Amino acid sequence: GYCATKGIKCNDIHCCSGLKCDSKRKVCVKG
Repeated sequence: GYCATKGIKCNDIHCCSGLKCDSKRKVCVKG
């Protein structure tokens, strides 16, 4: 469907298979 891509907050939403959820910046980053 549509996950949280780079630059998108991951405080709750998860990123698509291939991205990491930066718990430090509360956002998705490159894997």
